[PDB]
Amino acid sequence: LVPRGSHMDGEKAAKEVKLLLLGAGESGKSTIVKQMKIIHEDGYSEDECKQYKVVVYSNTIQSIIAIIRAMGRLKIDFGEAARADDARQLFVLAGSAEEGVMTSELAGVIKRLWRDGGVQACFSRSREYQLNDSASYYLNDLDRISQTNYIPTQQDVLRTRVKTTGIVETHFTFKELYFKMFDVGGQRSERKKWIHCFEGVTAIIFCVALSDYDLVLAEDEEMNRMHESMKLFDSICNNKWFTDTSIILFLNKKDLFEEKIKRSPLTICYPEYTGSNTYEEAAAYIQCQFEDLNRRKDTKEVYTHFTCATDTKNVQFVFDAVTDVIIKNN
Amino acid sequence: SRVTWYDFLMED
Ligand SMILES: Nc1nc2c(ncn2[C@@H]2O[C@H](COP(=O)(O)OP(=O)(O)O)[C@@H](O)[C@H]2O)c(=O)[nH]1
Repeated sequence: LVPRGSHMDGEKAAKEVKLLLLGAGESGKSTIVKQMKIIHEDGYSEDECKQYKVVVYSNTIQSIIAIIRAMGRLKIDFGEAARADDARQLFVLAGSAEEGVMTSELAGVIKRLWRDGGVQACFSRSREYQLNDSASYYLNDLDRISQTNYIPTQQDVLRTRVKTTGIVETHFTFKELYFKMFDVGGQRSERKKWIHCFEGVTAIIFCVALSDYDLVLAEDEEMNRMHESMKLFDSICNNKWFTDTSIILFLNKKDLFEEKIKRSPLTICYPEYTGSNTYEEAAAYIQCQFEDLNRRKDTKEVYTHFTCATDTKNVQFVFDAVTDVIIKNN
Repeated sequence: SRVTWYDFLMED
């Protein structure tokens, strides 16, 4: 009889990293959670992907409906009058794919609408109704996603937009560190829950949608999205809870920002900006706008990264650097 | 009552 050894068996306890994802809606937080799942975890199994079929269809239909309604609000006519009929059917059949089944009729409606010239004229002005950034992804792949045998690919799942009700968490192991990553939205909660959420936080990743710089304001909004995010990041940087915390800034959606900066002047967001409307200088200006909100720059540093949260390779690289920083400060 | 995390942080 050989007495059994210790349960640990010579293994040390893993160091735990409490990481908080913060940022305004649509900044890329949940996309980063899903990227963590893809990179440092199992990925997504077919039983997991089949679950997102209904979500893919719902996001597609909601996006095309948002564009169609925007057309009515913006006084944009259809390129071909026939499309009106299609539009009507889209509202009749909007709930047809709740069973995960997109009928051929609905697919034809969406295809004929997405083809129209007026619908594309409205899509190009998407900034006037804050269209979500996954619309074109699904709509341009309509032929593929419409098939009956269709199962969402991993990139299809990254692009889904899901409503968050409770505690969105993911866990993984990276560089012998146990990461507890919590996605924190804008929901209202009890103060004790916030105290528990902000206690012992090792790192914060604050996500900022650069491409939100030119979006119109919704009614009763006191300021544009970029300035809302600047307000949030100010409160984050200069708070007592996070004096110990590593503050990381993900200037996300750089791929969309690069295409936008050509057509849309940064002055829409920052009227004082006198620089050029190029990717490099506008990006530097936004970076400095957020960084200068740090009112204790000597004692505390802000680690800034430009990211495309939907690009798994870029996210992997950036998170490797982020983890190096976390280790350095521990 | 219930409050967003931003308003919670700024309460101080
Ligand atoms: N082209 C592009 N789209 C992105 C990027 N990051 C997020 N998106 C999309 O923007 C939408 C909102 O992103 P999400 O992670 O859900 O923001 P959240 O509300 O903070 O969770 C989603 O459709 C994402 O797929 C990016 O870096 N580049």
